[PDB]
Amino acid sequence: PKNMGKTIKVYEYVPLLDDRNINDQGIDANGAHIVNGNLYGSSKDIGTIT
Amino acid sequence: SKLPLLTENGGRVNRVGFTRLSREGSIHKFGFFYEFTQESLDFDSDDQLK
Repeated sequence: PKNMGKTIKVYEYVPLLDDRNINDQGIDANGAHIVNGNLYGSSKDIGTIT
Repeated sequence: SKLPLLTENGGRVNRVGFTRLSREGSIHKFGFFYEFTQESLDFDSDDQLK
């Protein structure tokens, strides 16, 4: 549309289970806050997901 | 060696017994959530964050 700048920016929502979900709002299964909040992210391991 | 072999004097020979086992399986509960503030959905860039 006219009367807006020459640039056009769109958003992109990242899944909960993705390594790009670098956030701080995270609580582990017991109650202590944790560094990540993406729930093991992508990480197709067994140990981390368990 | 272990073949069941009878004689003419049929008697208490070749007795066999059977066993019955069992297999179990449990039920577990999961879950997670996230929190937001009205000041994060009222004046926020996107209209359909929720």
